[PDB]
Amino acid sequence: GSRTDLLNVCMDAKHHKTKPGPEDKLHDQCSPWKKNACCTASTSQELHKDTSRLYNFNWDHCGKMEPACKRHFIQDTCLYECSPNLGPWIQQVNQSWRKERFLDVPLCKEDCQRWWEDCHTSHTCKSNWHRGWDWTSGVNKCPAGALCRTFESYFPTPAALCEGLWSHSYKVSNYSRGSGRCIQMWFDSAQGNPNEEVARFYAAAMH
Ligand SMILES: *[C@@H]1O[C@H](CO)[C@@H](O)[C@H](O)[C@H]1NC(C)=O
Ligand SMILES: [K+]
Repeated sequence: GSRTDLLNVCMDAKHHKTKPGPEDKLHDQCSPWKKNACCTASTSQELHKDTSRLYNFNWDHCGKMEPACKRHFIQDTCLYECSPNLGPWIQQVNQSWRKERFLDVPLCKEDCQRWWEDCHTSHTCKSNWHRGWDWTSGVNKCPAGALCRTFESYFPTPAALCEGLWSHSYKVSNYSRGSGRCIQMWFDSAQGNPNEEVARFYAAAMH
């Protein structure tokens, strides 16, 4: 094989398409991926719906999450579901309907900082959202022992948030947005998808 085999691929998990392709009808925040996506239109619709049971996650576990904060979580979800440029960060986990996950996606420090700043006023009860919720109500709720606190209590720094939230799905890069060496969670599609060249950078040959 070749390192370029990790370019333009979709991870093997849950909703993902088998291979990347255009999706003219991606919804709202996911539309920047419309030219080449690993998500379907339906997935993009459902992830925007706070009460969806097709895409079930309760962002309002500690009262209503501020829109300025929630938008980042939606954006994170669009990148996760739709990106065809995260091949270099795929890791095998081999769970039911979830063969792969992401490991250490090098999120631009500016995207991490802004996410954290915008979520400073909001509340949560957990520093790792990937496991441990009480799901007996039908949606995730704060489990025993987990008190609602300011985001800053559970995530003292932006790195704590981006790296901790989904068990190291991101690793903060100190490169700048548009360096071509860190993944942007937020980008407009006007001038193409800037993460294509980022994947190519990390896929370049050894030595
Ligand atoms: C980013 O900068 C911080 C603060 O100096 C440092 O701790 C961390 O190792 C850096 N991360 C990189 C270079 O990926
Ligand atoms: K992308």
